[PDB]
Amino acid sequence: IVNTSILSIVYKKDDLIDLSRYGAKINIGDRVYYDSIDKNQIKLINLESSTIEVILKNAIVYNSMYENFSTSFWIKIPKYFSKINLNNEYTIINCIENNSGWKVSLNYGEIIWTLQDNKQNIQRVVFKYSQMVNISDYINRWIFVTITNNRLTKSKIYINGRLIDQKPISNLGNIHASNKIMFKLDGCRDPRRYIMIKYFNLFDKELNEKEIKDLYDSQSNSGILKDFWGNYLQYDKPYYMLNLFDPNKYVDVNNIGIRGYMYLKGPRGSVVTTNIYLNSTLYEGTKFIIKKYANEDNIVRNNDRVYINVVVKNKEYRLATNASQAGVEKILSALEIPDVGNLSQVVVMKSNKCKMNLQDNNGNDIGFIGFHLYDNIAKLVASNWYNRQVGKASRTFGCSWEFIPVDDGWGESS
Amino acid sequence: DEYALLTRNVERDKYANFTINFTMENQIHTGMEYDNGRFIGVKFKSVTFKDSVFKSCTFEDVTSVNTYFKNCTFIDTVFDNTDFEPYKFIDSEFKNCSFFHNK
Repeated sequence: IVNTSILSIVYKKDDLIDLSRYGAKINIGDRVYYDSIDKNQIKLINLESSTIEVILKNAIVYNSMYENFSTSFWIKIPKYFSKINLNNEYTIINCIENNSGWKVSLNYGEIIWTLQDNKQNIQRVVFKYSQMVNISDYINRWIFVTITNNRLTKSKIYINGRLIDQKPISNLGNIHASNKIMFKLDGCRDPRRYIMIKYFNLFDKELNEKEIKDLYDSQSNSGILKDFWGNYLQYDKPYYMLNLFDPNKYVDVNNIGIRGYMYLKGPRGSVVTTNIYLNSTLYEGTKFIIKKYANEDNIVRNNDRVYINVVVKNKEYRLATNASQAGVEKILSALEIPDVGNLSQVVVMKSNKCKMNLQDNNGNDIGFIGFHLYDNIAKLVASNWYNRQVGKASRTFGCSWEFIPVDDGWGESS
Repeated sequence: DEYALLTRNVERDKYANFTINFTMENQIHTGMEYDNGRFIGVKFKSVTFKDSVFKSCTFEDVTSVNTYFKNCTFIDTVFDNTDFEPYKFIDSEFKNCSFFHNK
């Protein structure tokens, strides 16, 4: 359905381009940034040169009372750290001219869609998210926004395919939007503020729920493993580990060597700015580094074969086990890397719920990595029961992980 | 109008880039600023901080008894393995502070 697009912005050969049939002109400011690793990820900062201005052809400039339209984009919004971020709505995508049109704005814990007709009547729908939560689905993580407008019924906002808010807009006269869309932090009093955005689209219809989920799913890049923030999972990058069965725990190592084990330990600590945020600490426990064994670009893809290093006292060790342990659960150890010898250490990454499949060197499954409780110690294990359960589509517990790298949009000390 | 409020704007005594272990006792500290201060293995016995600022400090392996922070401000500060419950912080403010392993 990315075919209906009257405007589709993507990166290409050191440039932004509109792939639609109207080849809109795109003026890029002097302080606009892109992710060297996922070049479609664009960062805008709180300066007047961090601008992307799209000039629409007159054929598609919106000037109607009735025409339906939608837009969609991915956005990553850093946590709000200070009281200066309160009651300071700032525009980020502006298509308003002479006080009519549309815009996307942000505020503390909010995404806002605004429609304004040429009598200056207004309707807003808003997505609100809390910063007073242990682990947030939204803070500083890529989310999919979609807003649909049916001029005879309702304006609607979806987050990750899911309807959040809807408001009647039939009270609204003619809307004459600008012929420029300005991507820019506008009116934002926090100088360190930034946003990241990718795959902006406009459509001249009201997308239905099915088309919205289809966009959500295909733009997910389903064969590339993602870290916690939604970025591409990367080799040679340290990651704090989160186990989704119980995210209030982190990974620790009791001792190095084949006698030691890794395990899950809680509770997590806390990060706090009084009245602004209170979350769980994510930079806790022993970090994992993914190391190559198998498409040469440093991105981790579904079914790649990797080794996992574990970081203990800022020294790298190898995740490994001997499958000859009695029991299906094979406890995992952090080994000195030269001394690993013949022990099982090759891991098949997978993106859809169990993430790491340990194999021996003959290509045989030792099992997905999760945990087992021995005398109230949640030891990490490789276990083929997980693999058998995913076949039965049976319930698994503990084989689902998130990799959390350090990230400036989260802001926790080091 | 014409008659304005008389408020002292007095700069704080600044101490920075230090480590403290001594289990200091029976003290009052007012108008102090501690920047990049490390309090490692410290027993606060009957100590209180009034209108003081801590920036980029670490409290680690700390215990406290009859010890309070009144109208202090903590910024970029880590409390690791301490016994600091909220009631010990009266009219205080935290900005980007971390708590771990709170006993």
